Amino acid sequence: VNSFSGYLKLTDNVYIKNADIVEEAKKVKPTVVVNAANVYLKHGGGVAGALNKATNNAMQVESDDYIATNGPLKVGGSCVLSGHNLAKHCLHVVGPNVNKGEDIQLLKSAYENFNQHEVLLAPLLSAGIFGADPIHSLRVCVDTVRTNVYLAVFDKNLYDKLVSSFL
Ligand SMILES: C[C@H](CCN1CCOC1=O)Nc1ncnc2[nH]cc(Br)c12
Ligand SMILES: [Cl-]
Repeated sequence: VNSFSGYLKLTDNVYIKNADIVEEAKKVKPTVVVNAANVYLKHGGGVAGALNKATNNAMQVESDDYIATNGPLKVGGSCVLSGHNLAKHCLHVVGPNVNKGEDIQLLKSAYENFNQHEVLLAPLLSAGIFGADPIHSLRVCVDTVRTNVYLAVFDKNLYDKLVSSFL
């Protein structure tokens, strides 16, 4: 039993809730919160901008040091950094940005990173300002992640659309 409350159980291991991931993280303090990152860990907007703002820019400061040492991530890749005041750890995962023409097949590779963690609070990768189809992102998540994933979706109309169309 875990502290996640109010989720709709989609499958044996995937759960969904209409909520801001930032608020879910503040309430639950999960072991792992997933950030919808880009390769440079420039947390300007979307989930990343919101998570970083909630850390008072500490996430960005840590991320800039990470990039200075290690260089950019790969599309489809990830790194584990601090969760600051939101979680124990933040798993920064880079889903393809469709608006930049990045290969959508890399979305499966992105979700594979979740399998390295037994339980995660996560957003829909490549959705929102990343430009991909959110129904597709949820499908890839369910068909790729085998560990226990709690998906927080902020937009209510999207959440309703995701539930009503789920197979
Ligand atoms: C990944 C999705 C994208 C779809 N969108 C756009 C606005 O609401 C949505 O659900 N974004 C989020 N998901 C969960 N919590 C969030 N907090 C802040 C945002 Br952005 C966010
Ligand atoms: Cl977004």
